[PDB]
Amino acid sequence: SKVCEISGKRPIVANSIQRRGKAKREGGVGKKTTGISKRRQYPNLQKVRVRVAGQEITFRVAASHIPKVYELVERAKGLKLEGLSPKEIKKELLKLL
Amino acid sequence: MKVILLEPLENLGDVGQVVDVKPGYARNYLLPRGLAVLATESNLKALEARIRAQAKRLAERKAEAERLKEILENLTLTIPVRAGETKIYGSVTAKDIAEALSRQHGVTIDPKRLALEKPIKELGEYVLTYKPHPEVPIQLKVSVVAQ
RNA sequence: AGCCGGUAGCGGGCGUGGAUCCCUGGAUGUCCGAAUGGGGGAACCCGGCCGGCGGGAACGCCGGUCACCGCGCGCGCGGGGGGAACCUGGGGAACUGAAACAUCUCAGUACCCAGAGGAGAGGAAAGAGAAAUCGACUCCCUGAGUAGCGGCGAGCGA
RNA sequence: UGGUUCGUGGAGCCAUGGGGGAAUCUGGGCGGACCACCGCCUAAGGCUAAGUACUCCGGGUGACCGAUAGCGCACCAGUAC
RNA sequence: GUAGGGAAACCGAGUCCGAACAGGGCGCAGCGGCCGCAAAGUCCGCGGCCGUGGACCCGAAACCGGGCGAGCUAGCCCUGGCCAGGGUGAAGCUGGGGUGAGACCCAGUGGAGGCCCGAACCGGUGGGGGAUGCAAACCCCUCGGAUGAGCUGGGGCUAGGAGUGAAAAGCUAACCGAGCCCGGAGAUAGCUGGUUCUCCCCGAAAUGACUUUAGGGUCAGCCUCAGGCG
RNA sequence: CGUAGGGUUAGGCGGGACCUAAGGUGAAGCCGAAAGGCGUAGCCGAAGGGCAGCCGGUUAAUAUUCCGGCCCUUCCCGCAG
RNA sequence: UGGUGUUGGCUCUUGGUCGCGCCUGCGUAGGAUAGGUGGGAGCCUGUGAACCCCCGCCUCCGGGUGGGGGGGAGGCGCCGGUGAAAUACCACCCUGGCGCGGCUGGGGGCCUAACCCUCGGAUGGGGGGACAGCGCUUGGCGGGCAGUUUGACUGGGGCGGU
RNA sequence: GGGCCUGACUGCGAGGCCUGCAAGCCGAGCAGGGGCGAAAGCCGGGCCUAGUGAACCGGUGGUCCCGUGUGGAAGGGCCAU
Ligand SMILES: [Mg+2]
Ligand SMILES: [Mg+2]
Ligand SMILES: [Mg+2]
Ligand SMILES: [Mg+2]
Ligand SMILES: [Mg+2]
Ligand SMILES: [Mg+2]
Ligand SMILES: [Mg+2]
Ligand SMILES: [Mg+2]
Ligand SMILES: [Mg+2]
Ligand SMILES: [Mg+2]
Ligand SMILES: [Mg+2]
Ligand SMILES: [Mg+2]
Ligand SMILES: [Mg+2]
Ligand SMILES: [Mg+2]
Ligand SMILES: [Mg+2]
Ligand SMILES: [Mg+2]
Ligand SMILES: [Mg+2]
Ligand SMILES: [Mg+2]
Ligand SMILES: [Mg+2]
Ligand SMILES: [Mg+2]
Ligand SMILES: [Mg+2]
Ligand SMILES: [Mg+2]
Ligand SMILES: [Mg+2]
Ligand SMILES: [Mg+2]
Ligand SMILES: [Mg+2]
Ligand SMILES: [Mg+2]
Ligand SMILES: [Mg+2]
Ligand SMILES: [Mg+2]
Ligand SMILES: [Mg+2]
Ligand SMILES: [Mg+2]
Ligand SMILES: [Mg+2]
Ligand SMILES: [Mg+2]
Ligand SMILES: [Mg+2]
Ligand SMILES: [Mg+2]
Ligand SMILES: [Mg+2]
Ligand SMILES: [Mg+2]
Ligand SMILES: [Mg+2]
Ligand SMILES: [Mg+2]
Ligand SMILES: [Mg+2]
Ligand SMILES: [Mg+2]
Ligand SMILES: [Mg+2]
Ligand SMILES: [Mg+2]
Ligand SMILES: [Mg+2]
Ligand SMILES: [Mg+2]
Ligand SMILES: [Mg+2]
Ligand SMILES: [Mg+2]
Ligand SMILES: [Mg+2]
Ligand SMILES: [Mg+2]
Ligand SMILES: [Mg+2]
Ligand SMILES: [Mg+2]
Ligand SMILES: [Mg+2]
Ligand SMILES: [Mg+2]
Ligand SMILES: [Mg+2]
Ligand SMILES: [Mg+2]
Ligand SMILES: [Mg+2]
Ligand SMILES: [Mg+2]
Ligand SMILES: [Mg+2]
Ligand SMILES: [Mg+2]
Ligand SMILES: [Mg+2]
Ligand SMILES: [Mg+2]
Ligand SMILES: [Mg+2]
Ligand SMILES: [Mg+2]
Ligand SMILES: [Mg+2]
Ligand SMILES: [Mg+2]
Ligand SMILES: [Mg+2]
Ligand SMILES: [Mg+2]
Ligand SMILES: [Mg+2]
Ligand SMILES: [Mg+2]
Ligand SMILES: [Mg+2]
Ligand SMILES: [Mg+2]
Ligand SMILES: [Mg+2]
Ligand SMILES: [Mg+2]
Ligand SMILES: [Mg+2]
Ligand SMILES: [Mg+2]
Ligand SMILES: [Mg+2]
Ligand SMILES: [Mg+2]
Ligand SMILES: [Mg+2]
Ligand SMILES: [Mg+2]
Ligand SMILES: [Mg+2]
Ligand SMILES: [Mg+2]
Ligand SMILES: [Mg+2]
Ligand SMILES: [Mg+2]
Ligand SMILES: [Mg+2]
Ligand SMILES: [Mg+2]
Ligand SMILES: [Mg+2]
Ligand SMILES: [Mg+2]
Ligand SMILES: [Mg+2]
Ligand SMILES: [Mg+2]
Ligand SMILES: [Mg+2]
Ligand SMILES: [Mg+2]
Ligand SMILES: [Mg+2]
Ligand SMILES: [Mg+2]
Ligand SMILES: [Mg+2]
Ligand SMILES: [Mg+2]
Ligand SMILES: [Mg+2]
Ligand SMILES: [Mg+2]
Ligand SMILES: [Mg+2]
Ligand SMILES: [Mg+2]
Ligand SMILES: [Mg+2]
Ligand SMILES: [Mg+2]
Ligand SMILES: [Mg+2]
Ligand SMILES: [Mg+2]
Ligand SMILES: [Mg+2]
Ligand SMILES: [Mg+2]
Ligand SMILES: [Mg+2]
Ligand SMILES: [Mg+2]
Ligand SMILES: [Mg+2]
Ligand SMILES: [Mg+2]
Ligand SMILES: [Mg+2]
Ligand SMILES: [Mg+2]
Ligand SMILES: [Mg+2]
Ligand SMILES: [Mg+2]
Ligand SMILES: [Mg+2]
Ligand SMILES: [Mg+2]
Ligand SMILES: [Mg+2]
Ligand SMILES: [Mg+2]
Ligand SMILES: [Mg+2]
Ligand SMILES: [Mg+2]
Ligand SMILES: [Mg+2]
Ligand SMILES: [Mg+2]
Ligand SMILES: [Mg+2]
Ligand SMILES: [Mg+2]
Ligand SMILES: [Mg+2]
Ligand SMILES: [Mg+2]
Ligand SMILES: [Mg+2]
Ligand SMILES: [Mg+2]
Ligand SMILES: [Mg+2]
Ligand SMILES: [Mg+2]
Ligand SMILES: [Mg+2]
Ligand SMILES: [Mg+2]
Ligand SMILES: [Mg+2]
Ligand SMILES: [Mg+2]
Ligand SMILES: [Mg+2]
Ligand SMILES: [Mg+2]
Ligand SMILES: [Mg+2]
Ligand SMILES: [Mg+2]
Ligand SMILES: [Mg+2]
Ligand SMILES: [Mg+2]
Ligand SMILES: [Mg+2]
Ligand SMILES: [Mg+2]
Ligand SMILES: [Mg+2]
Ligand SMILES: [Mg+2]
Ligand SMILES: [Mg+2]
Ligand SMILES: [Mg+2]
Ligand SMILES: [Mg+2]
Ligand SMILES: [Mg+2]
Ligand SMILES: [Mg+2]
Ligand SMILES: [Mg+2]
Ligand SMILES: [Mg+2]
Ligand SMILES: [Mg+2]
Ligand SMILES: [Mg+2]
Ligand SMILES: [Mg+2]
Ligand SMILES: [Mg+2]
Ligand SMILES: [Mg+2]
Ligand SMILES: [Mg+2]
Ligand SMILES: [Mg+2]
Ligand SMILES: [Mg+2]
Ligand SMILES: [Mg+2]
Ligand SMILES: [Mg+2]
Ligand SMILES: [Mg+2]
Ligand SMILES: [Mg+2]
Ligand SMILES: [Mg+2]
Ligand SMILES: [Mg+2]
Ligand SMILES: [Mg+2]
Ligand SMILES: [Mg+2]
Ligand SMILES: [Mg+2]
Ligand SMILES: [Mg+2]
Ligand SMILES: [Mg+2]
Ligand SMILES: [Mg+2]
Ligand SMILES: [Mg+2]
Ligand SMILES: [Mg+2]
Ligand SMILES: [Mg+2]
Ligand SMILES: [Mg+2]
Ligand SMILES: [Mg+2]
Ligand SMILES: [Mg+2]
Ligand SMILES: [Mg+2]
Ligand SMILES: [Mg+2]
Ligand SMILES: [Mg+2]
Ligand SMILES: [Mg+2]
Ligand SMILES: [Mg+2]
Ligand SMILES: [Mg+2]
Ligand SMILES: [Mg+2]
Ligand SMILES: [Mg+2]
Ligand SMILES: [Mg+2]
Ligand SMILES: [Mg+2]
Ligand SMILES: [Mg+2]
Ligand SMILES: [Mg+2]
Ligand SMILES: [Mg+2]
Ligand SMILES: [Mg+2]
Ligand SMILES: [Mg+2]
Ligand SMILES: [Mg+2]
Ligand SMILES: [Mg+2]
Ligand SMILES: [Mg+2]
Ligand SMILES: [Mg+2]
Ligand SMILES: [Mg+2]
Ligand SMILES: [Mg+2]
Ligand SMILES: [Mg+2]
Ligand SMILES: [Mg+2]
Ligand SMILES: [Mg+2]
Ligand SMILES: [Mg+2]
Ligand SMILES: [Mg+2]
Ligand SMILES: [Mg+2]
Ligand SMILES: [Mg+2]
Ligand SMILES: [Mg+2]
Ligand SMILES: [Mg+2]
Ligand SMILES: [Mg+2]
Ligand SMILES: [Mg+2]
Ligand SMILES: [Mg+2]
Ligand SMILES: [Mg+2]
Ligand SMILES: [Mg+2]
Repeated sequence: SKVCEISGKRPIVANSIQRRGKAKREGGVGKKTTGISKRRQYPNLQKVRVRVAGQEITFRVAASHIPKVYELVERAKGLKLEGLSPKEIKKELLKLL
Repeated sequence: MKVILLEPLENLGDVGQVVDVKPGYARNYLLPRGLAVLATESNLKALEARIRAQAKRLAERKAEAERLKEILENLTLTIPVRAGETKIYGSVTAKDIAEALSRQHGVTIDPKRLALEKPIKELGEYVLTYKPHPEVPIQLKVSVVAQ
């Protein structure tokens, strides 16, 4: 539940459609919708913890962009990052996007 | 997932080698423990440049020596020693052979590199191997003579 | 050429040396309010630092300064709040209609939220769609209640 | 799942929450399932006047009202209550 | 509008069904003396009626959105306060008795308790009165509790399909089987009501069929107008 | 009740420049489409804690406030120990 | 609640499979047990024959194959017996089975480092542990809640009847 | 009661019955290809009047009508059920 710090993936609203009956393509009379109600589809958010500049940075990121966190860590090497706060490291890291 | 090993690793692979592991393994064990790194294009480049740079300085030593096969192997080091008949009073050491080899014939050598178990104590014609690099073993012909 | 607002009166003044009045710029602008030193039951209360007043150390007053967040190497810049409709975006009903009702309708409307701005949005083809064609987007007319969509119902509608 | 006229339909297109997951022009998307042929177009970065909407505000004009009308208010009204 | 027929391909004064040159469906054809006149059709105005809109006006009970409310009331939380006087007399304790030791018994002391009587205080049993009240729940008489699951001040928290409830669908600001305000909104109302000047001509129906229909509709019958026929 | 004029005097009463209670708010931190919801510290929050004034006189109207008498608190500075 | 992501390491046991080593096939008939279709008219042997004894392994009870040791210059085909197809020898592939391996599905154990909990101490310790949680998806239970439906005629309506 | 047969026709259909609609009903005749009869002729189910169900959605056989740039295909139409 919430937002990928990397991809920006947010929760979206989707309908949940309940149907009944036999498809036409299978020779049935056709499908009848017996309900539509809203629901949400959440991003698959997980925690990735990483050490960068001897500090522990953690990201909330959709599983699809789990590799993008480590790629950020790589691009981090060219950076003067030590001495900074982990809030500060993450900001620099994020800025690399 | 492709990672580059940073160490030899029991039934996985050898240092510098590019292997395929489950992402879990790589992310939560291999990478954090410094044992490997992602086979990114950017650090695949680097491994290649290391393979390249090591292979330069190695084949460059297998040439610094082979060239020193050419200076020696084409001469005799002649050592006059005070001696009587065949047995020498003092002796010729490797430390001597070297300090000899510099004075005449010019070439500087490392005594310790030369394969001479105990100091030579007799006159005659000696063939002594140098080994300035393994695989590149040199033949030093040394004439120890009287007066 | 009168004038000291509505507003006359008492009691006093000003104006051809150009008043009142009108327009523009500027100065002053208690306290509250985003309200931002801190607190708080808005318009009250209580502080730190620098400077000043008083006899002034206690006490009090005056001037300056002190919130938080973001971006950039403590300092700079910026943000915050408002605005009748309009606009985009994120959410999003029901009565009702279907002469009952569930899909459908009402309607992506009402409404909440965020954001902009004098507009906003969109915009320079990974388009259209049959022409060997056109040539960003927006807006009006038309195409057309067509094509279609539809418990092929009610209706919806490029 | 949404968007489109398209309510699962022969359902393409545009968008994307989940999973898998490429290539760099001999690459790719599209022309309504799919295939071939023939064409069109170049995704995954950004900006961009004008023509358009509105009316708190100023002005002009009414086969508009004329104090029970016309704004709730012609008046000290978003007041008294 | 000038061509229709056909699901369509398509043909075309025809075309569709069909083997059909059959049969049928649906279609095709002005006046006067080249002149004028009329006309298909179409445009605009006007009027009647229809569709879509709130669509003749007024009226629900309700539904939904967003807010406002626990200064009333209900529960809980924090901190305070209050409960005259009187009565009964638990445990314990002390002493006496008892016994092997005891249980236990008696006396005194003691002062317990959703104990008793009864003010304040909190209630509200029965009756009478009030009934355009003194009062939108009052008054008098009577009556319940009154150290407790007691009462009460101040400061707080919990709310709308939600709270709260020693439970009555009670209470949540004098009407709660789903609060109030504003909005959707002119909801909908096949129901009730109302529908405004004058004269003149005509003049019904209350049946049939069908109808989640029966006090509502569609068609038909019956009224009226215009044109034609005669 | 209409018009006017007067009238409320504090270091010691009450509250503030003191404390904390429920609760509220809230660095850190957590969460949530937006709005927003939480949250140890801290801060706010009193009719609880803390804190120095009694008796009399006076006005048309104020008085532990003015006056009189007798007492007291804190802060600043100084002197002495 | 299945699948899948987050989600990893080692092992055992089973199942799928491919890659090898392999072994394996018993009708009339034909010596003996003939799996196919070709290459095939010759092969083998100090890389020690005819044959003698002991073990393994399937065992159509006749053997087949795998080993150990003597003997240590011998044996089987082609012909022909021969049947549907025939013999030595090399392949390409089956029936079934075995052991190595890859690649995997299912179970069991263990591990730690994801993830969760916890510890005055926190780049760490301890505990749970790839489970749980959480994402997407599958089917189910579901008046806890929501939206509704619940006919007409009728000597009132209901009940009955229609 | 018996013999032969499948007219328990295909393409139509003048004209009517009934009737608010939609339905329902009767039907001579012509053409195609048949059955029975020597022939006249009869036969488009049953002496008759009940034995039934509009449209929507879908199934199956046929047709080869449409086919989203084009050829196919998907899917539909049409006839029958
Ligand atoms: Mg679903
Ligand atoms: Mg289907
Ligand atoms: Mg089909
Ligand atoms: Mg459907
Ligand atoms: Mg992780
Ligand atoms: Mg994905
Ligand atoms: Mg993935
Ligand atoms: Mg004045
Ligand atoms: Mg005067
Ligand atoms: Mg004057
Ligand atoms: Mg001038
Ligand atoms: Mg000015
Ligand atoms: Mg001032
Ligand atoms: Mg201010
Ligand atoms: Mg302030
Ligand atoms: Mg503040
Ligand atoms: Mg100062
Ligand atoms: Mg002074
Ligand atoms: Mg001073
Ligand atoms: Mg002063
Ligand atoms: Mg100041
Ligand atoms: Mg200041
Ligand atoms: Mg803002
Ligand atoms: Mg703004
Ligand atoms: Mg929107
Ligand atoms: Mg948003
Ligand atoms: Mg939306
Ligand atoms: Mg919106
Ligand atoms: Mg809702
Ligand atoms: Mg509805
Ligand atoms: Mg409505
Ligand atoms: Mg309607
Ligand atoms: Mg309805
Ligand atoms: Mg209705
Ligand atoms: Mg109803
Ligand atoms: Mg409805
Ligand atoms: Mg409507
Ligand atoms: Mg809609
Ligand atoms: Mg609006
Ligand atoms: Mg704004
Ligand atoms: Mg403009
Ligand atoms: Mg613009
Ligand atoms: Mg713009
Ligand atoms: Mg471009
Ligand atoms: Mg047209
Ligand atoms: Mg239809
Ligand atoms: Mg719509
Ligand atoms: Mg999709
Ligand atoms: Mg849709
Ligand atoms: Mg369809
Ligand atoms: Mg589609
Ligand atoms: Mg996606
Ligand atoms: Mg190309
Ligand atoms: Mg390609
Ligand atoms: Mg695409
Ligand atoms: Mg595509
Ligand atoms: Mg395509
Ligand atoms: Mg295209
Ligand atoms: Mg294109
Ligand atoms: Mg833009
Ligand atoms: Mg311009
Ligand atoms: Mg514009
Ligand atoms: Mg304008
Ligand atoms: Mg104006
Ligand atoms: Mg006038
Ligand atoms: Mg008036
Ligand atoms: Mg008025
Ligand atoms: Mg008047
Ligand atoms: Mg006005
Ligand atoms: Mg008025
Ligand atoms: Mg007034
Ligand atoms: Mg005809
Ligand atoms: Mg005709
Ligand atoms: Mg005309
Ligand atoms: Mg009409
Ligand atoms: Mg309307
Ligand atoms: Mg109307
Ligand atoms: Mg009307
Ligand atoms: Mg109404
Ligand atoms: Mg109600
Ligand atoms: Mg309801
Ligand atoms: Mg409801
Ligand atoms: Mg509401
Ligand atoms: Mg609400
Ligand atoms: Mg209360
Ligand atoms: Mg209360
Ligand atoms: Mg207390
Ligand atoms: Mg209390
Ligand atoms: Mg009491
Ligand atoms: Mg007592
Ligand atoms: Mg008592
Ligand atoms: Mg005692
Ligand atoms: Mg005793
Ligand atoms: Mg006693
Ligand atoms: Mg007592
Ligand atoms: Mg006593
Ligand atoms: Mg009692
Ligand atoms: Mg009692
Ligand atoms: Mg009394
Ligand atoms: Mg009292
Ligand atoms: Mg009571
Ligand atoms: Mg009573
Ligand atoms: Mg009585
Ligand atoms: Mg009474
Ligand atoms: Mg009474
Ligand atoms: Mg009475
Ligand atoms: Mg009463
Ligand atoms: Mg009484
Ligand atoms: Mg009594
Ligand atoms: Mg009493
Ligand atoms: Mg009693
Ligand atoms: Mg009691
Ligand atoms: Mg009592
Ligand atoms: Mg008592
Ligand atoms: Mg009691
Ligand atoms: Mg108590
Ligand atoms: Mg209380
Ligand atoms: Mg209170
Ligand atoms: Mg209270
Ligand atoms: Mg509560
Ligand atoms: Mg509440
Ligand atoms: Mg509320
Ligand atoms: Mg409610
Ligand atoms: Mg309910
Ligand atoms: Mg409700
Ligand atoms: Mg409830
Ligand atoms: Mg109670
Ligand atoms: Mg009841
Ligand atoms: Mg109220
Ligand atoms: Mg009430
Ligand atoms: Mg209700
Ligand atoms: Mg109420
Ligand atoms: Mg409102
Ligand atoms: Mg509406
Ligand atoms: Mg309306
Ligand atoms: Mg209704
Ligand atoms: Mg009227
Ligand atoms: Mg008459
Ligand atoms: Mg009748
Ligand atoms: Mg009738
Ligand atoms: Mg009938
Ligand atoms: Mg009918
Ligand atoms: Mg009715
Ligand atoms: Mg009629
Ligand atoms: Mg008549
Ligand atoms: Mg006439
Ligand atoms: Mg007075
Ligand atoms: Mg004093
Ligand atoms: Mg005090
Ligand atoms: Mg101070
Ligand atoms: Mg305070
Ligand atoms: Mg405090
Ligand atoms: Mg909060
Ligand atoms: Mg707290
Ligand atoms: Mg403080
Ligand atoms: Mg206090
Ligand atoms: Mg106190
Ligand atoms: Mg004080
Ligand atoms: Mg005193
Ligand atoms: Mg007084
Ligand atoms: Mg006074
Ligand atoms: Mg005094
Ligand atoms: Mg001193
Ligand atoms: Mg599930
Ligand atoms: Mg898993
Ligand atoms: Mg374990
Ligand atoms: Mg462990
Ligand atoms: Mg662990
Ligand atoms: Mg364990
Ligand atoms: Mg799991
Ligand atoms: Mg999570
Ligand atoms: Mg699934
Ligand atoms: Mg499900
Ligand atoms: Mg229900
Ligand atoms: Mg159920
Ligand atoms: Mg409804
Ligand atoms: Mg029902
Ligand atoms: Mg029903
Ligand atoms: Mg009901
Ligand atoms: Mg029903
Ligand atoms: Mg009835
Ligand atoms: Mg009856
Ligand atoms: Mg009746
Ligand atoms: Mg009757
Ligand atoms: Mg009767
Ligand atoms: Mg009757
Ligand atoms: Mg019945
Ligand atoms: Mg009957
Ligand atoms: Mg015959
Ligand atoms: Mg006829
Ligand atoms: Mg008829
Ligand atoms: Mg015949
Ligand atoms: Mg014939
Ligand atoms: Mg014959
Ligand atoms: Mg006939
Ligand atoms: Mg019969
Ligand atoms: Mg019959
Ligand atoms: Mg239908
Ligand atoms: Mg129907
Ligand atoms: Mg159909
Ligand atoms: Mg095509
Ligand atoms: Mg064709
Ligand atoms: Mg196409
Ligand atoms: Mg082809
Ligand atoms: Mg074709
Ligand atoms: Mg074909
Ligand atoms: Mg077909
Ligand atoms: Mg077909
Ligand atoms: Mg048909
Ligand atoms: Mg036919």
